[PDB]
Amino acid sequence: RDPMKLAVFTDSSAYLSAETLQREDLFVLDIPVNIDGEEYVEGINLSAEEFYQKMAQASELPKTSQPSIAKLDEILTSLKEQGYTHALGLFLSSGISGFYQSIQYMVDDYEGLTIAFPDTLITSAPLGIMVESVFNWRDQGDDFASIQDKLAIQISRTSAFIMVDDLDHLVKGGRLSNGAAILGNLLSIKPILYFNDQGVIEVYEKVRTEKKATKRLIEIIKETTASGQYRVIVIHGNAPEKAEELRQHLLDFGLGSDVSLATFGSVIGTHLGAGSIALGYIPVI
Ligand SMILES: CCCCCCCCCCCCCC(=O)O
Ligand code: NA
Repeated sequence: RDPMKLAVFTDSSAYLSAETLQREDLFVLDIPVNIDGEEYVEGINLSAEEFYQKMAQASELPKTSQPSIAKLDEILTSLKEQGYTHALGLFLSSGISGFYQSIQYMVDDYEGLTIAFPDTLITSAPLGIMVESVFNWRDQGDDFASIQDKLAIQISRTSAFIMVDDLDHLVKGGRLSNGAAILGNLLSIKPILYFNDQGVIEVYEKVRTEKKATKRLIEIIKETTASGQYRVIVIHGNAPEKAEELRQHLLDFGLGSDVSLATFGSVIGTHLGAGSIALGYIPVI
């Protein structure tokens, strides 16, 4: 491996594989979720499996907070003092959190520590695979500049396509424009949303029904992944039967172990609400 002494950061909106969660020098900044005046951190005092029902019994909509910039600063200061030479931070999209813009002033603040915080434009399982890939590339002997190049390609060719049971959480949480709600009919319509090339959640297509929207997610992913080898992830929030159906369609298309399943927990589920489904994709670089 390269003789840099590298630290990798992400936040808990990333869906991290068991592989990645074992890796050295990985720092995950937790995102707290306020429910009825109490602060929860998934994996500490909140399990992902209790979240949707807990939210349904809440007296106001839960609210997420940004990853802690104070803890990022303290960790970076510490890593500098312990002789680390490089830090890579892969955080949730600038289009869904002010955290990315807030940390841009820190990049040059730590003498002797080379820092990069590229805008990943994504979250959830694709973000987690970016983190995984960083370690894979390190294991190939890649240095810091080569890792950044490879990340830049992944970022440019990654997105996710999303359908929610109801647009209320997204609009009320602020990550989807207010207009989008009147954009479209009512209960029945199931718009497909995606991460656009600015990392912002945008309406892709207004679909009339859930059954069609399910098919359309598959058809869109067949198109967007046609050039090369991609990881495709079926991601759901309390929608396991729909997720398994989609996974079966992708396996029948031939995706094999390149298709996997993940879940939306408390952080993303606060914004998407229960009953949500997404297909994420990211090239294997
Ligand atoms: C793959 C689909 C992902 C959908 C993401 C919905 C929006 C999540 C925003 C989470 C913000 C957490 C940190 C914050 O509050 O600033
Ligand atoms: Na392909």
